[PDB]
Amino acid sequence: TPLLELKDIRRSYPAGDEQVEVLKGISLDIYAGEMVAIVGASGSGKSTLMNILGCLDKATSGTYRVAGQDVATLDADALAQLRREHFGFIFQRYHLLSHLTAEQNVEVPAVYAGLERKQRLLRAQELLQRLGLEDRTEYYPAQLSGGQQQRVSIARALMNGGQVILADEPTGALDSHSGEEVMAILHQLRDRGHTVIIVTHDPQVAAQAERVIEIRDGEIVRLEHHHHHH
Repeated sequence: TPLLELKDIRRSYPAGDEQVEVLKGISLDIYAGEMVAIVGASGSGKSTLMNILGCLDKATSGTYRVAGQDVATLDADALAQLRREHFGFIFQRYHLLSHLTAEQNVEVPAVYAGLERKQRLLRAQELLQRLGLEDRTEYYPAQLSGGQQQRVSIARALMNGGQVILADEPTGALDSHSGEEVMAILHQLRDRGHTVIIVTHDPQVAAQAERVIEIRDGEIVRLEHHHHHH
């Protein structure tokens, strides 16, 4: 029974009596413990769907339920708590603060789940070690490669649990070697029960998912299952 549920999710930005219709009725269910890919062109509306999935954006109409909870009914604070209960985020860019260490960057999400620095630190390190950065815990971003910075950003995504990992083109700025490393960590996390949603233009990255949703213009056009040789 599905951890995330969307029915008829629409999105339009107001513009006079005219509106800008980005997503035009997307119904879709995602389960715990799977890697899903959402693939489509720039313009497809795959970005908005990501932001909606992450609750960094409100659907204009439709019903988005996350672990049962319909999200439209919640205040900014309670939405924020839910988002922290369930979601982690990585992107093509790494979004690290240049004047914070790797360990420090990893702590950041936990700050606002209210846990104090001693517990926070201990978890950040465990998580950076888990990602093969035991000896990089006090390195600054400018001392690290893309590849490493993205592992830092993954460890940051696990900080509040990261039950659902939303990855936007997480290998877009990476060489073929760093890409595989990133993918293999994402398969590993999905192996350990995490859900991983990955958005890409590239159907080769998509092909690695267990299921592949394609959006053309605010609308799903194709769902595919894949079983794996990862």
